[PDB]
Amino acid sequence: TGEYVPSPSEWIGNQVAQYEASDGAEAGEFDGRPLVILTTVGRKTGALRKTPVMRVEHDGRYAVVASQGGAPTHPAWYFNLVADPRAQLRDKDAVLSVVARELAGPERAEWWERAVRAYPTYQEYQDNTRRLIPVLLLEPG
Ligand SMILES: C[C@H](OP(=O)(O)OC[C@@H](O)[C@@H](O)[C@@H](O)Cn1c2nc(=O)[nH]c(=O)c-2cc2ccc(O)cc21)C(=O)N[C@@H](CCC(=O)N[C@@H](CCC(=O)O)C(=O)O)C(=O)O
Repeated sequence: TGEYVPSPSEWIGNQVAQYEASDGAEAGEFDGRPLVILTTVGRKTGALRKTPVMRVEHDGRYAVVASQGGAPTHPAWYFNLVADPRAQLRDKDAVLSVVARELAGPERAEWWERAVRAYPTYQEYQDNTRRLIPVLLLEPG
């Protein structure tokens, strides 16, 4: 409870670790594009959970996209946000307290365009799912 428990994936855990140790100077990009670290509260364990995701930024808001590399199912961090939308978003040296809001309609469309601009592969994922990919807006706390 309130304790960070890393992803069981050694590679993900290791990427979170290097990013935090270096303010994103290490492990700060994937596919040549910037990452941020999302911290959520585990809805079952109360553990703090930390997840690298693509950076998608505008006016101090961040959108996070629950694509899980084009996996069929939602990732755990998505359920965590639905249970408690409070999160931390680390972008390099800045650590923001934010609250998540899942997007729909024209607002979603706007951030989806921003997300695909940032990481075109997201469109490939959506094309390959019949389920709408969750896009959550992280707003300043
Ligand atoms: C593997 C799983 O992680 P996850 O939360 O499902 O997240 C899956 C992935 O999205 C996560 O690995 C992302 O970091 C992958 N990922 C991206 N994932 C994305 O979805 N979008 C991205 O843009 C993205 C970019 C990215 C860039 C670099 C990189 O290295 C990884 C990237 C996990 O940690 N499972 C834990 C539990 C985690 C958890 O939060 N448990 C909750 C309960 C959750 C529940 O109720 O089911 C708790 O503790 O209470 C476990 O099995 O022990």
